[PDB]
Amino acid sequence: GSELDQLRQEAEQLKNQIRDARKACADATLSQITNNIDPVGRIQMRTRRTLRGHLAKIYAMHWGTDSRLLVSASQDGKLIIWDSYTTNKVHAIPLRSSWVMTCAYAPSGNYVACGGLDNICSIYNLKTREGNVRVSRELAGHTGYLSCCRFLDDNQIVTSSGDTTCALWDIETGQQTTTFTGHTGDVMSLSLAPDTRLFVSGACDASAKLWDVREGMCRQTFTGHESDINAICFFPNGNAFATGSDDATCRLFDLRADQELMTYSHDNIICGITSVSFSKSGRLLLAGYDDFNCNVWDALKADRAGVLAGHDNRVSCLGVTDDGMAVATGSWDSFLKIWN
Amino acid sequence: TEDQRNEEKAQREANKKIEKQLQKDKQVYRATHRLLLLGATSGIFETKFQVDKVNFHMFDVGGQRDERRKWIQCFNDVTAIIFVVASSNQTNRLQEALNLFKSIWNNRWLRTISVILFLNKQDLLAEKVLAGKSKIEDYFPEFARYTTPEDATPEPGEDPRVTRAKYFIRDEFLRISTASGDGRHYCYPHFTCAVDTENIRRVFNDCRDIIQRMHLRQYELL
Amino acid sequence: HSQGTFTSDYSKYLDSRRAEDFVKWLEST
Amino acid sequence: NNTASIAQARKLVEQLKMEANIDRIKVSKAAADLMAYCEAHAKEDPLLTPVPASENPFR
Amino acid sequence: PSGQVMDFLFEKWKLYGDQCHHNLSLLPPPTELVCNRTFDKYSCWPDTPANTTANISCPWYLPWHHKVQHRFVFKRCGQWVRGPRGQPWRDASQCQMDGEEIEVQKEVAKMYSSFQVMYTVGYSLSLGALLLALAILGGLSKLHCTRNAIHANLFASFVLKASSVLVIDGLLRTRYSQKIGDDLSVSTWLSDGAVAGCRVAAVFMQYGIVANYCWLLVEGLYLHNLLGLATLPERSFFSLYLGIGWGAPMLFVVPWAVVKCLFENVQCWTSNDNMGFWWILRFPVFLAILINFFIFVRIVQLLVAKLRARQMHHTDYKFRLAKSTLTLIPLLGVHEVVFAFVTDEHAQGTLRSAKLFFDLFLSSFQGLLVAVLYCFLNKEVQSELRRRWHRWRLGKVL
Amino acid sequence: QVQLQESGGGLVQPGGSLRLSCAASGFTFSNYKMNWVRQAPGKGLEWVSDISQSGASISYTGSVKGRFTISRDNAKNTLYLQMNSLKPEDTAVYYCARCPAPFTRDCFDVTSTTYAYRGQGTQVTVSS
Repeated sequence: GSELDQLRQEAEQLKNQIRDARKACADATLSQITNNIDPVGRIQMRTRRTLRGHLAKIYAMHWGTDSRLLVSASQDGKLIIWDSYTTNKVHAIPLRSSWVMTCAYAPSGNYVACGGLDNICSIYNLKTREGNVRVSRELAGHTGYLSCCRFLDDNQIVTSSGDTTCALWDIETGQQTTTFTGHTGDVMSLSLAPDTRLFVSGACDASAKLWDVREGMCRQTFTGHESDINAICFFPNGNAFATGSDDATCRLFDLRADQELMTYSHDNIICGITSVSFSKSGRLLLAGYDDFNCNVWDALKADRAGVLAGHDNRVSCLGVTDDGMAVATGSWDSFLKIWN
Repeated sequence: TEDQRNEEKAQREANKKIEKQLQKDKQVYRATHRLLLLGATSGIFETKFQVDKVNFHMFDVGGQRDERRKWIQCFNDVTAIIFVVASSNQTNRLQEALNLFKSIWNNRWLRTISVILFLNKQDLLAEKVLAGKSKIEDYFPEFARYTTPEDATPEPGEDPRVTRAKYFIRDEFLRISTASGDGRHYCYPHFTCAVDTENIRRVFNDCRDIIQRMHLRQYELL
Repeated sequence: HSQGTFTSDYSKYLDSRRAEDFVKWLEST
Repeated sequence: NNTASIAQARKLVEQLKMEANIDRIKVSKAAADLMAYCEAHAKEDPLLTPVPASENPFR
Repeated sequence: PSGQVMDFLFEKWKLYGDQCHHNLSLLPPPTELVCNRTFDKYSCWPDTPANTTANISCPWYLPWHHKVQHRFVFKRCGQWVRGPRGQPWRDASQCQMDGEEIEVQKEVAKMYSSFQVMYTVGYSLSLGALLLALAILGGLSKLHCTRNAIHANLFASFVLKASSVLVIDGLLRTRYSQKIGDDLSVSTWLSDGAVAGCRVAAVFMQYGIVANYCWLLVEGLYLHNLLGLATLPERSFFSLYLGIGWGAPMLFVVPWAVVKCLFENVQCWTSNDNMGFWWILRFPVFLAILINFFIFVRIVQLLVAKLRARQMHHTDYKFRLAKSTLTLIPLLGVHEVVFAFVTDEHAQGTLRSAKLFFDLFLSSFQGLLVAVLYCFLNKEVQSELRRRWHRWRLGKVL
Repeated sequence: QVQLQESGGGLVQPGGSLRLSCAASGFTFSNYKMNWVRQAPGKGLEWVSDISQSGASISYTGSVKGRFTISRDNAKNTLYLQMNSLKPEDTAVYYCARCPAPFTRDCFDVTSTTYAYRGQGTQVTVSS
C-alpha cells in the first residue's frame, strides 16, 4: 500500500519518542530505593471460614463495601450471596445462562451484576418490593464474552468484554454511554480507581491501558508484559497498579512515572496468575496462580512473604475487603476460603 | 439481646430455604450431560433435548470471536466436545480442523475431555473425488502411500477411491489422538448420516462410553 | 461363613480338652 | 492495503501523538511516594500486623 | 450334646456323687471290714478287708464311658494306701482313654494352633493398614467423594471384623487356660455370669462378620448401579446403602441371639450344636457372596468390551486384564465362592481342614489387600499425598 | 513490548530459494513455540510450520513438507525458514507468530486480522 509503509514506520519512529523519554525519566529502580527498609517476614494466614455451596467451578467473586457480604458466581448456573462472618447464605440467584464469568456487588449494596458467554450483563435487584431477586435490566450491547464488570454507582456500570472493547452503561436507560475502543486482544479484567474517574483494563495483547470515564479517551498505555493479561488491580492511592499475566509474572506499573517499577517473578513459578489484589495499605500483593495455591508478594521488596495454599484446584478469583480485614479466595473446586 | 438473636435465627432459617433448593438443583445438574458443539440468544445458543430419559445440554459458540484461547477454558467440566468437520482457491480448511483439534487435545485444562468428531458432508466430497480431475492429495502428499484398513466398513455407492479418501482423514485425527492421550481421554470418530433418530443416538451411545470409562478409571480397572 | 465354623470347631475342641483335664484332675487329686 | 485498514493505522498514530505529550515525573520521586504511602498506613492494615481475637471478626 | 461336654460331665458327676452317697447310706453295720468305704472324688468302693486288688466297674460319669464300660478300677487298703504320698491312690490305668486318640488330639492341637496364628497375623496387618487408610481418606480433603464414602465404610467394616475376632480369641485363651480347683472353683466357671462377658463378644463377632459381607455386597451394588446407568445418579442413595450395610445384619443377628439364648444355651455362644440355627447367618453370607459373583461376571464382561475397542495400541489385552480382575476379587470378596457350596455339614475329612485354610487365609488378608489396592495405590491418592508432602517441606524448610 | 520484526522475501522465479528470519525482541525467546503463518491473496490465514521450545518437535503443512525447513537459533533470538524449490502458488504474505503462553503445547494463532503476537509481514512473490 502506497503512503502507508512510511505510516507504519512513523508509528515505530514515534514509539521511539516514547521509550527514550520513558528511559530518561528513570533515575533509579524500585528495588534500590526500597532496600533500606526491612521486610515483613513469614505471613502465615489460616483459613477461617470455608463456604461450601456451589456445584461447579467458581469464576468470580466480589466483596461488599460493608466487608461482610460477598457475591460468588459459579458456572453451575447459580449466583450466591454469602455472609462472611457466619457461613450462611442470604440469597441464591438462578441465572438464565449457565456460563457466568464475572460478578459484581454494588457499592450501595442494592444491586448485583453478572455476565458471561451470553454477551449480556444482567442486573439483579436485592431490595425489591415484594421480596425476591428478579432481573432489573439486561445490558445487551457487546459482541463477545463479558469478562469483568464493576459499578460506579447504582446508576451506571462499566464492563469489559471479549470483543476488545469496554463500555460505560446506564442502567436506567439500558443503553451505552461511552465505549472504550483501542485494545487489540480480549479485555479480561478492569479495575476502577478509588475516585471512580479513571480505570485500567488488561487485555490479551500484553498491554494494560488507562481510560478516562468522563471523556472516553485512552490516556496512556503500559507495555511491559510478555503474554496475555488475566488480572488487574489499583494500588490503593490511585497512582499505581499491579498486573498479573500468563508468563507467571506480576508487574507493578506506575501512572505518573509512566512505566513499570517492579517485577514479581520467581523461577520455580511457571504457570499463569489468575487474579491479583493488594491489601489495605498496599504493602502486600496477593496473586492466585494456575497452580492450586495463592502467593503473597511483598510489593516493595519483591520477595515472597507467605504462601496461602488451601485449594485443591486452580483459584479463579481473589478479593481483599475494604477494611482490609480478610482475603477471600475462590477456585475451580466449589469452595471459597476466607483467610486472614 | 433477644432481638439480635431473633434475626440471627431467621438468618439461619434462610439456609434450609435454599440448601434444600441446592440439593434439589444438584440432582438435575449431575444427571445432565453438557456438550460442546464447535466446528471448523445471540452468543451461547443453548439447546436441550431428551434421549431415553437422559438430559443433554448443547452449546453452540458461534456468537463469539475466533481467538478462542480464553473462553474455551470455561468448557472443562463438559462430558464431550462435539467437533464437526467439513470435508471440503482451495483454502485448505481440513488442516485447520487438525490444528484446532491438536490444540484442544493438548490444552492443560482440556486434558480430561473426550472428543466426538463427525466427519461431515461426504456427499460434497464423493462428488469432488470424481469431478476433481487431479487429486486432493496436493495438500496431503502422504495419501498415495495410504491404503484402506482391513477393519473398515465400506458402504456401497462410493468408490474405494472415495472410501480411501474418507478413512484417511479419520486416521489423521487419530494420529493426533493417540500421540499423547495416555488413557485419560479418547476420540470417537463418526460420519454424518440422516440426523433424525440416528445421529443423536451416536452421541448418546458415546456419552455412556465416556462415563463408563470414567468410573472404571476411578476404581483403576482401566 | 468360615470364621464361625472354625471358631465352633475350636470351641468344641477346647471344651473336650477341658473335660479331659477335669477327669485328669479327679484322678490326680 | 485496504483503505479501511489504512485509517485504522491513522487511529494508531493519532493515539500515540496524544501519549507522547504527557508530563512524566522521574521514578525516584514517584517510587518514593509509594513507600511513603505504605509506611503511613502500616498500622491500619490488619494483614501485616495480626489482630487479637476480640477484634478479629472471623474467629 | 455336642460342644457342651464339660457341663454335662459336671452335672452327671454331681449326680454320681450324691447317688453313691445315698447308696453308701444303705450298707449294713459291719464285722471286720476294717477300712470301710471312704468315698474318693473319683468313685466309691464297698467295705473290704484283705483287699490286695478290689474291683468295681469304671464310673459312668466319664465322657468315654462307652469305651471303658467293660473294665475294672482297682484300689487296695487297714487303711487306704498312699503310694507316692499322694494321700488317695489307686490303679486308674484301666479306665483311662487310649494313647492313639490322645495322639490324634495332639495332632489336631497343633493344627488349631497353627491356624490361629495364621490369621492373627492376618487380622493384625489388616487392622493396622486400614486405620492408616482411614486417616488418609479422612484427612486429605480432595478425596471426599461418594465413592470414598463406601470405601471408608468398607474399611471400617473389616476393622469391626478383625477386632471382634481377636477379642473372642482372647476370651477363649483366657477362659480355657485357667486351672481347676474345687467344685466351687468349677461351679463359678460353669455359671451364666462368668460367661456373660463372652456371650456379648460372640454377638459382637457374628455381627462383625455379617456386616463385612453386607458391605462387600454394597460396593458390589454401588459399582453395578454406576454402570449401565447413562449419567451420574441424581439422589446418590447413600442413606440406602448405609442401611443395607449396617442394618441388614441386624435382621439376622438379632433373630440368632434370641434363639441362642432360648433353645441352645452353652458356655459361650461360639459352638453351633444345631445346624438349622446356623443357617440364619450363612443365609446373608451365601446370598451376599453369590450376588457379588453375579456382579463380578457382568463387570468383567463389560471390562473386556472396553478393551475390544482401543485394541491396536494396547496390542496385548492380557497383563492389565489379569491386573484389573485380580484387583477386583478382594473388593467383591469373590474368593469365598470357591468353597461355598461345600457347606459345614458335608465337609468331613481333609476337605474340612482345606476349606478352613483357603478361606481363612484370604479372608484375613482381605483387609490388607483393599487398603493397598484401593487406598495406598490409588493414583489420585498418591497425587494428593505427593502434593501435601511438598507443601510441608517447601513451607517449612524453604 | 512484544515485537516481531522480520526480513527476507522478494521476487524469485519458481525453483529458486529464499530465506526468512524474524529477530524477536521483548520476551524470553527460549520459552515459546514459534511458528509461521501464510496468507495468499484472496485466501485466509494459513498455518505453515511449527518448532518446539528447543528444536525437538517440528511440524509442517503437508503441501510444504520436504520443501521448507524451519530453524531456531536461541542465542541470537531469531527464527529461520529455509525455503527450497518454491511453487508459483506459494506467493503470499508470511508472518511469524508465537503461541501465547510459555511452556505449553497448544496454540490458538492462525486467526483473523486481529492477533497480538504476530509479525507485520514479508511479501514473497514467485512468478515469471
